[PDB]
Amino acid sequence: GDHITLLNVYHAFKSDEAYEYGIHKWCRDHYLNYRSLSAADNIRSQLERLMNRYNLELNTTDYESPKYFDNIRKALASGFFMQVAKKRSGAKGYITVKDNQDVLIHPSTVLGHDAEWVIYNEFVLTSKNYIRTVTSVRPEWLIEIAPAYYDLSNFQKGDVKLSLERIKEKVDRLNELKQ
Amino acid sequence: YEKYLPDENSGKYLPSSELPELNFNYLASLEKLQYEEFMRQMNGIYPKWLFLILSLAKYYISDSCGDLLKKSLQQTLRSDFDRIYNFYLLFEQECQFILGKLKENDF
RNA sequence: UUUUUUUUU
Repeated sequence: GDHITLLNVYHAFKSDEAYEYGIHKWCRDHYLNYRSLSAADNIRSQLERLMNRYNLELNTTDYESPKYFDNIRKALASGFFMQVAKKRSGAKGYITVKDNQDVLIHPSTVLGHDAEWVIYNEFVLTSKNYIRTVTSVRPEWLIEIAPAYYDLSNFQKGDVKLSLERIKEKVDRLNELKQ
Repeated sequence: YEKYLPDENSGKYLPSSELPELNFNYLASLEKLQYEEFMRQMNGIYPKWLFLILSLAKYYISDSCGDLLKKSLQQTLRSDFDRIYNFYLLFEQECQFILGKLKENDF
């Protein structure tokens, strides 16, 4: 998770400790942009005011609970299910679920290990076709959240994505079969 | 079968048996039983995933690429038994795709 | 190895 990392960054910036150090000094000690962080605080305040205005509950769970990161990831998939990449089975590089394009992971991404299923935030073209800001996800969650987009009927014939997506489907159906 | 104890015409009989009752093809494939392993692999590709797994494991035990094929079968068919066969592939060759074979189990 | 723009005291 890159998103989780961002959450850690903001949570550390808004921490009492960072205020006891020198906030701006603390930002200039941890290689962070103060302008971006304060702008983020502002935007967050605005969005919070709007959520309170249109009556959306501010809810959270304990870090002790193992379903914390999972909840966050799921909520991420709720809005970014159309932007999902799958690593080539037994090869190099990734490929997008949407429009089926060959892609790679941006060098600034935290994930050092090969997670075969990822949700991304930005699509960027430079030296190569790069995917920026990602977070590992389970295909099960994707099927659960957006069944409308992840019905097998929607996607082109037997390609790397569909081949193991259908395996995940076989899995799901076996799970249902055993109950 | 009454016509003869066994040569090509019997293969034609097995061919008609395969072209159209899966047992009718599997029996002829049994009497026919590396090219046979390839045709049997095509039969597994047609898919009784368990029986096909038996045909494949027999094809390997008769190979690391074949172990990759059985790992693909684990990726398709079906988990602890897959971990056991993966243990067999691991003992057979402790070398770097084995972690991917473990990945099918994915506690 | 590769962030153009903007996103309410």
